[PDB]
Amino acid sequence: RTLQGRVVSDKMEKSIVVAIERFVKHPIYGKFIKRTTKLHVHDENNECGIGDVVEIRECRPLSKTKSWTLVRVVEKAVL
Amino acid sequence: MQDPIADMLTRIRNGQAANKAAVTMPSSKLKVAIANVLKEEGFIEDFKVEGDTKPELELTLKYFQGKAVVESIQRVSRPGLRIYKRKDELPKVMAGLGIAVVSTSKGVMTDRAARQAGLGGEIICYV
Amino acid sequence: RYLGPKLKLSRREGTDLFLKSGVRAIDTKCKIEQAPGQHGARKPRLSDYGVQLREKQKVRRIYGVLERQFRNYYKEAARLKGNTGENLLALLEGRLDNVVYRMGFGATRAEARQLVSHKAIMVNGRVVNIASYQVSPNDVVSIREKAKKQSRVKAALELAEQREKPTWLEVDAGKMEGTFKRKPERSDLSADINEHLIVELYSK
Amino acid sequence: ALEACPQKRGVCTRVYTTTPKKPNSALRKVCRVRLTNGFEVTSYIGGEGHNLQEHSVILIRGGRVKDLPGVRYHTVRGALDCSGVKDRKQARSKYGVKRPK
Amino acid sequence: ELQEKLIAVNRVSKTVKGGRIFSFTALTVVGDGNGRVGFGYGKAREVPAAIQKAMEKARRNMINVALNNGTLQHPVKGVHTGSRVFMQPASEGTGIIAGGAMRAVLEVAGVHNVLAKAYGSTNPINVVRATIDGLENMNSPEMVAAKR
RNA sequence: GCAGUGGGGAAUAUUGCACAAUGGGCGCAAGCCUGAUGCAGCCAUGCCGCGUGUAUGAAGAAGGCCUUCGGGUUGUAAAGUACUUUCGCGGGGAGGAAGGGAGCGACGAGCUCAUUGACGUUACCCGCGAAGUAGCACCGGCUAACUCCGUGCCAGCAGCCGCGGUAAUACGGAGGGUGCAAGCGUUAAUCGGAAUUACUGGGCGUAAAGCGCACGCAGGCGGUUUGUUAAGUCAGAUGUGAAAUCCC
RNA sequence: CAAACAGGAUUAGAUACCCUGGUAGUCCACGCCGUAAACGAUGUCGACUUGGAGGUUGUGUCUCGUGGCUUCCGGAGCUAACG
Repeated sequence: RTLQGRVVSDKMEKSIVVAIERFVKHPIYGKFIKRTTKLHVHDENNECGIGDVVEIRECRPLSKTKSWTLVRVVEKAVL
Repeated sequence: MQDPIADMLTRIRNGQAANKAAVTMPSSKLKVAIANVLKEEGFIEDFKVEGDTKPELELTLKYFQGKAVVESIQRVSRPGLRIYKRKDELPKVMAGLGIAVVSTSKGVMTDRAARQAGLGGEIICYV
Repeated sequence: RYLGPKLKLSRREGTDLFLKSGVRAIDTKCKIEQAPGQHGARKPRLSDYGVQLREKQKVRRIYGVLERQFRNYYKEAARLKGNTGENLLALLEGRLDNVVYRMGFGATRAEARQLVSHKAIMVNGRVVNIASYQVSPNDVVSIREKAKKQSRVKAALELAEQREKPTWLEVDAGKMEGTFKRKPERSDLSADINEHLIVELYSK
Repeated sequence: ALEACPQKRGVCTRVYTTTPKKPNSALRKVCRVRLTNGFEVTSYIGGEGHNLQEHSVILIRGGRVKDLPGVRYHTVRGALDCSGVKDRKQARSKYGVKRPK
Repeated sequence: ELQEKLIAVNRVSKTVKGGRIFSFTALTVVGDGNGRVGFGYGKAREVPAAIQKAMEKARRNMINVALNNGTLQHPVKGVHTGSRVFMQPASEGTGIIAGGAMRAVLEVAGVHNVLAKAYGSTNPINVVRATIDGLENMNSPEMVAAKR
């Protein structure tokens, strides 16, 4: 699966957390609600920096918290 | 504005109340598409693109003794809460007398026109 | 069933229901045309609920059926298509005990119910002893070959001669048989009932 | 009744008499009962006469006595120690009275 | 000819300098059954006097309901005072489903089938007024066409 | 654990019959094991079916009741006549179940033939055949169904409004009547009406209801034209959406 | 000037009203609180819907037109009624 998000942190090495956000209708009201999730994606090349809107795909579990890897960078920067 | 379609609709509702010959409303393809059904259905004489520099839609309203051609007209689908109806969901305004304009992939059409084509969409408003 | 003085029910309902000697000048409704009791004289005061109640009452009393099945049959006829009122009588008129009565095998519905229970009546050959049996069109209702001798049916069928039968029916006094042509419409039936009133009562 | 139970047993604490309210006047027979529910409420004693002592122990039905504010329950006669009314030729269903020969 | 239906009658009492003077009110519905309706509500010191006076008033104010196959031309929602009445055409076999107030007015109206319901105030006097008003606003495609 | 005992509670059962049938474990098989299950018992706890009779029978018994005592009412209702004849008795007596073995064939495939059953001697069929239990609740209004007597704010009734202090259809009895019927009532518990949280369906100056004001974070929302993407949204196809249930 | 309070009166009693005194307080500086029929008891912005009359302020071809502000009367309409 592919997920789009922002690089909210590049503190760790080879590890970048992507803040993916989505919009879903409320099961009762139906009005769209905002929901986000942080995913620790792998980045061996430490190519992606903070502010980068990258794509994320499911991959072989690098660690317990990391099960995703950086595929491609959408845009350059957006702080 | 926030909901141009509602504005236009209101500007005609308030214009007819004062029995004005014509009324202006900021142009927009969607608006024109709507005005098209209003003229064909017989709610308005017609319309015309006006404006020296700013595109407007001069709506020529018409009236009759006793009742006004457009007795009622209100937007049911608003930006705050959009509404969508299926082919069988299309409600009949005043058992046929009145009609409703829906926006489908086939284009803007009335209940009967949409019912015939066999498709549903966003219920723009009721007249 | 009810089982008791039927000649009193006729007075209460106001109309003359055919329970037995309704033909004779005895039927109390001929002597005193007022409901039973020490108050059948004083002027009665009926309400909207009263007219609907007494209405279905006489209806059910005619066929002499319980209030349960009567209600059950009502629900059914109300489910199927077509005017409920019409269908109603159709079902009740479909009862075996009722058919037998219409055919003349029995003096009354009560006696007809007995004949059925006594296995003295057959349907398309096989015998049926259930008064609640629903007779469909094209079904032949004749007397039992063994019962063909009992004086009771002998006298009943004898009086049947020359007597006309309903359009939805057709009997053969000779063979002592009967056939259910079709479901009787409200036009065929001449009951002192106002189907429009009985349907309102159950509305509630 | 606590456990939403139709009835509830209990032991009488005292079988005294009470006087109706403003509009009525009499010596209605009541009795404080310590139900198994853990509550000590007052119940009315229907009938013209009863045989409830201190260790009566009777079942409670539940019913408010308009005249006696506080009495929200009625004692079931014909059960436990509460003997059914004597010579009750009428509504024997209540007061628990066997039909005489 | 015209058939009358007694909707409802009220005792109606009032305090006056001298005591209580009773006056009975009565709602009557006059109709032939082929499209004409008539509502009447007159008072009188005597019940029958009010009933008759009512029938006379009912026949004086009649409406020509444009019936179509035992039904109406289109749904309507008339709102009299705090009372509200809604009407909706229906296929045959449905029957006149509505309160005693509206039905009685619809039966004589000639209506054979219709779906209705009472909203807001349930006042019998205000609902009958709302019903008749709704029967007036009723229009047919012929009228609308010739109207436009 | 099954049945059962004692204790608890308003209250819930035979320490019964049986493996042949179906299914299961082991065995090549024969066969062994199997209170799994198939049944019977107890209890109107519920549901459905049936019976306590059918036809006849006085301008109209007796008795009770009412009376302007003229009479009226309970009534064709009972008695009585005729007919059928649930129980009970006699006889017959069920479906629910083939192989192992033996003969032919190479004791293989295949074919052929023989022996054996709980509930039951019950269901059901035939014959005989006696009229052969009914009760409970309610009758002021909502609720359909009335009088007389007793009592007398006393005794008592009561879901709410109330009723009773000497004429009470709401107290008790009786006659009568209504409802239902081996059932009938009572008590407890669940549902909507409530558009009284109102998404469909609501309100806030005085009936309950704008926070005292400002600034401002997050969040929510956002003007006109064009292009790309197209995540939301919409469309086609396909996979999934167990059985049963519900609907026809 | 005036709670509390000191006395004199009134009264059935007056630990009120009336009359004579009178402390805190009321006044100033600094510190404290956060409430109120903090009421038009109806928050801000934009668009739309007859006019008449009085007033403050700018402009205009100024016995009148036009923009902003402050009142009153009122079309349609709104409100249970008042408005």
